Amino acid sequence: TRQMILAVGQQGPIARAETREQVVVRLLDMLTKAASRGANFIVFPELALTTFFPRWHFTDEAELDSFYETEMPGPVVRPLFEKAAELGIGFNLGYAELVVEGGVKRRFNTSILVDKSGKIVGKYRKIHLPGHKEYEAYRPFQHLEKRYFEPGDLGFPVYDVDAAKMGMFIANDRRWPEAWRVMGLRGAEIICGGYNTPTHNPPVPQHDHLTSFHHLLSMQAGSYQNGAWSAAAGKAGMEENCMLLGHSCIVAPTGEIVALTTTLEDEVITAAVDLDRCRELREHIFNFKQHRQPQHYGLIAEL
Amino acid sequence: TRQMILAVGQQGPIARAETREQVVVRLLDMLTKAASRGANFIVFPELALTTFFPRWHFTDEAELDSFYETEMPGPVVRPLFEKAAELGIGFNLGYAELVVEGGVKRRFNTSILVDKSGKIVGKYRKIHLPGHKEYEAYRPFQHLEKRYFEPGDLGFPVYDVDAAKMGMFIANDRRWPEAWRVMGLRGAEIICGGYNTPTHNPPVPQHDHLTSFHHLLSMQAGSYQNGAWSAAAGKAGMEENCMLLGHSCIVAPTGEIVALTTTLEDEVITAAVDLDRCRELREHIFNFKQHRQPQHYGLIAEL
Amino acid sequence: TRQMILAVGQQGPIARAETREQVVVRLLDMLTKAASRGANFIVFPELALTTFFPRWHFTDEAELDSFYETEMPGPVVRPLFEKAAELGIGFNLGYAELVVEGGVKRRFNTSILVDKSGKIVGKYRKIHLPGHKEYEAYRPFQHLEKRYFEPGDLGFPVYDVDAAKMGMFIANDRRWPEAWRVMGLRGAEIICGGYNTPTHNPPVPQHDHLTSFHHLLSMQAGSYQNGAWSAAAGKAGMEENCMLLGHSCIVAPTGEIVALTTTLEDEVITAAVDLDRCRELREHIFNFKQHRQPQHYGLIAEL
Amino acid sequence: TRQMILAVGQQGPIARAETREQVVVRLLDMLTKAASRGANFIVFPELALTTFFPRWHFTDEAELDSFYETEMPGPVVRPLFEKAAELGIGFNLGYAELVVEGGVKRRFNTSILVDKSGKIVGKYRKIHLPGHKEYEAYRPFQHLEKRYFEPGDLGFPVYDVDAAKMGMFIANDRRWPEAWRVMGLRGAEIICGGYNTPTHNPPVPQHDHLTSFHHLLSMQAGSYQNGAWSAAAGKAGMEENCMLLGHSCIVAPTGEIVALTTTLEDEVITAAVDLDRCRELREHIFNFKQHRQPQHYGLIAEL
Ligand SMILES: CSCC[C@@H](NC(N)=O)C(=O)O
Ligand SMILES: CSCC[C@@H](NC(N)=O)C(=O)O
Ligand SMILES: CSCC[C@@H](NC(N)=O)C(=O)O
Ligand SMILES: CSCC[C@@H](NC(N)=O)C(=O)O
Repeated sequence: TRQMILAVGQQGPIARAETREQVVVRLLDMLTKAASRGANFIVFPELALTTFFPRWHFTDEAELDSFYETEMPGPVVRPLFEKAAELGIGFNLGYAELVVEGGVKRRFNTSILVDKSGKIVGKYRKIHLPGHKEYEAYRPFQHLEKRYFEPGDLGFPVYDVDAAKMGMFIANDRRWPEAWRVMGLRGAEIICGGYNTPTHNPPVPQHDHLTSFHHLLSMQAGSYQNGAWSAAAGKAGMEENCMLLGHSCIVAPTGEIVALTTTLEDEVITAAVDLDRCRELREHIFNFKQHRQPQHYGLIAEL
Repeated sequence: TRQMILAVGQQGPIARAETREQVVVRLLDMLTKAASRGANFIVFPELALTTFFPRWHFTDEAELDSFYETEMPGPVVRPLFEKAAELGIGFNLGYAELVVEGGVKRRFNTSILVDKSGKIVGKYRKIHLPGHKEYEAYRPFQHLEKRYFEPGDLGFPVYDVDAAKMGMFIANDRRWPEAWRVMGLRGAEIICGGYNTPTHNPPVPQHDHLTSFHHLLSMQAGSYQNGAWSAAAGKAGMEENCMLLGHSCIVAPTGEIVALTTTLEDEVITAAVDLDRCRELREHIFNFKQHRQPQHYGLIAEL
Repeated sequence: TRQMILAVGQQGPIARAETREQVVVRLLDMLTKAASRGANFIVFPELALTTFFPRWHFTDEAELDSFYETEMPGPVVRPLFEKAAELGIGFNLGYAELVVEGGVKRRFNTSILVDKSGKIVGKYRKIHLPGHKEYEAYRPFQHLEKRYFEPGDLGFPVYDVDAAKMGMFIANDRRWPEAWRVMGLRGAEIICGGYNTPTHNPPVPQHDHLTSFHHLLSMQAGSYQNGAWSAAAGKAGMEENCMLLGHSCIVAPTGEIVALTTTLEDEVITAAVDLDRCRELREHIFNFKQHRQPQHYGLIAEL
Repeated sequence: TRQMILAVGQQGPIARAETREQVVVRLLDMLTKAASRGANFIVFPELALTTFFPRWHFTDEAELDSFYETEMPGPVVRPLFEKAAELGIGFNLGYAELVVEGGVKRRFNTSILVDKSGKIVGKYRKIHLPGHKEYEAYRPFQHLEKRYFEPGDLGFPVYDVDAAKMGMFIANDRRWPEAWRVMGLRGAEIICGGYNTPTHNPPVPQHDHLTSFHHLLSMQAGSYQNGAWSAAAGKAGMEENCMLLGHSCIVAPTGEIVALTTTLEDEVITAAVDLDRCRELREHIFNFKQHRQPQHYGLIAEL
């Protein structure tokens, strides 16, 4: 009947000193709890293996490199893949990727989709890098993603994951209608990803109290307008003196929030997903082929 | 100047036999009340001069033509333009446009922007036509816009209206991120329009209770993601046996609803608008030039 | 750790001709699915064994009586209690109760709490009966609850159900702050019930589009202000030509909706419940003993 | 008359050294702007004449006393009353009240209603005092209202203000259903007040991101369940190193937010108010006399 149970594994803070081994234990616990509640897939946060290091300015490259993965999975993360296969629960894992190509140390904010067999089905590299590239003194904490990562080079792909068409977004990406639309046009039935969203907005502090609103607004609108189920897993709580947004969620193709976290700690939420529900939108009010007039959208793709 | 007061003139039902003269009296009343409350611009509904005729299956061309405007403004509508100039309040008026080219009739669902001097400074023709194409017997009311109108041929332009950059959308258009984005890329500071949205949708009645939700979600998301003020003027109430959605609104560039109607009759709402507020989004989180990666949005413009 | 998994079993329509045996099959299916997802308790709708008969005017007492239960459980409903005990999942069941006392045929809109052992722990009889008492011609459908039931005679009790303090409300009750507050003062940790809420409001049709809003507003506010988890199970869909509201939900003590249904059919939703979370409100902003000034609330209890 | 235009005058921060003369200039500006937009009544914040001093632990009584009013109005505040009478616009003003009885000082967190003739027609003293009673070292700022004020002794009265029945609440009061209900039972058509709500709460920081949610939820629910129009005027912005909540609002008797502020500075919002709108709730779903069962609400009034 094209049904499944989707889960989101929200993470509480990860300390700068907290080891990957310790984080994996936490991820394994949520994956196991999710499976016990019938979930067939669980979405984890953006950069879920470390503290959100872009908040600091690094002068030592070796120290910066320590936060990146040079292989996926390595011996430390391996246990998560083995448990996923064992319990038949796939997952979306976010991490910092370091790959040397043509003499260049390429750094990406990455996420991978692993199926219920523990196999990596697809990868995505964050295209919309927020923040800044140089240290900015007026900020109480930095957001140097433009400095520590380069824009993704895989576009916005949609993969077949256990008979479900899934697309990935990473944090800031969720706020751009273009990311959602490209994946919607590729037939995505589920669009998921994670995020590290501070509740304080240094550039525009007058928007601080709207942090939850803007995050949920983006998820609801993206789902509705593309007739896609969506899920966002945040890493929340007070991490290294910076409060991060919670409200991890699962959203229906109608834009209705069907599951929402209420704590700022490791938390699992689940929701029954019917892939055919996408038709209520994609065959009617949002029947792309019948209603879209692309000859008028050219400006969106102009360089 | 960067400050102004925006108004929305929601309309109650317009009967099939209600004359344009009677409708103009109603529009004049709202425009006058809005100006008395400081407004310098008022947004009126889609097809604001007649009942929403696309709900019927027409068999007589003369009858169909009777609901269109062959000139703008004609002697009957002219008074609205004269009062707008007198009180210094521009407006957005929706109407059915009938044009004859070399003996060939062209039909559009149209809206025009009139400045505080009563001069027409811009036009837009509905690009996203919703509904079905043929008569469907099971429906309590039809929605045959695809038969009675041709998709707009003016694209999604943005016009200068009394020191404000304004873009127009018409009803269904508000649900498409592409419409909003094109105008956002053209620098729109205010994106406005009207709508006739039945609270019942024959093919997907399971979404009926979400009518307000979907309407407001579309306005809030469009405003936020484009850092634009927006306004939607609905024609609400029980019109010719079909209940139409109210909840006309004015929205800030943050996606915050700053004004909302609560009746289903002619109703004026206003809100103070600071055109520089758009910068809170467009120079920061949604600084297009600095964050967008159009090279990866090509699919959106593919025919 | 005072934790559990709460479920809501929303019902789709129940036809006037649909038998209790058929309804029980549907209830058993949801209870089983809920248990498979880890739930320890499931909330069912108000009058969950029959169609919402108050919508019709009855002239035959025998016909009216057919919709009431004279024993709970009887041989037909028995299977549900046996399965609850088997799988270790308690439930809240709503039904029409007919009891003869002192020569009077007493009729109540009732709900019972059954623990994970299949034992009836407590009963509640609807105190706030909405609608009217006499046939009213202007209505497209009636709501004769005042005619078919008498106000409950058990007050608003709170019972110990498997180590959780649970209070019950029935439909309309959820809109009255008094119902919530009495149970809050009695220490309720979970307040639950069901409802049959038409999306059309005959007395005030201008509120039709606010049906979901008012229902969710009532649940969120009640939970927040009493620091109680809550759950509302609706019977939704087109039942005997009357559309009933869906949006069954589970709400945290903060008023946050943690689970929401998206269909208008039989649907199970679940949420992890931590009873100690109530303390975040009841020991702080809503620390009753420290902040309430009952000497000023007398008017609320005046007859 | 049953029609009027209600306004809310949100205040930006008031510095510790900012004089009442300077504050009155700011209040006069908003009152004048509101009247120019047709308003006949404007709601100002709680303790609208000074910085929110309860955030400090005082050690000098003279210093504490300096933040209170010993007369209302004194020569410095009188101009506001004179302008209100001149322009025909009443107001709700919050202030700290110091009364001396037989040499004994009485302190209240107070608000008064002034009609369009500039006459004081009603007073209310905050009954629900939030916060803590002793100095708590870990807090970045205190909230010692329980020490600086005595619970109000006037109950929750409802006054006639220019043909409108108005009731007052002060800040925290808006979160208690009892406050709203008493005024609802007294026939209030408009329930209004102001607030100083930090977006950070030291003892329960996990609710910080819900500050707007909880504030609006309280206003919407109170209005709906009592069929009353309501208005909340906040003093927002970064005041003495503490960020205060904005989102000042005007709400319809249906719980619908009809106007909302979007800045954290002095800001005026207005909305058309029809006093007969209250009937949509109070003569139907919330027809108190016909539906309430006070005999079962006794616990709410128990001391
Ligand atoms: C600096 S923009 C706001 C924060 C951003 N966070 C991430 N990780 O992308 C986000 O869009 O969620
Ligand atoms: C038939 S689709 C839903 C109704 C549509 N109305 C108009 N007028 O475009 C709208 O998008 O608002
Ligand atoms: C007639 S009042 C609106 C409908 C009412 N329904 C029930 N069952 O109580 C409710 O309050 O949900
Ligand atoms: C300390 S409780 C939260 C803050 C409180 N503020 C005031 N001024 O009452 C309020 O209820 O808005």
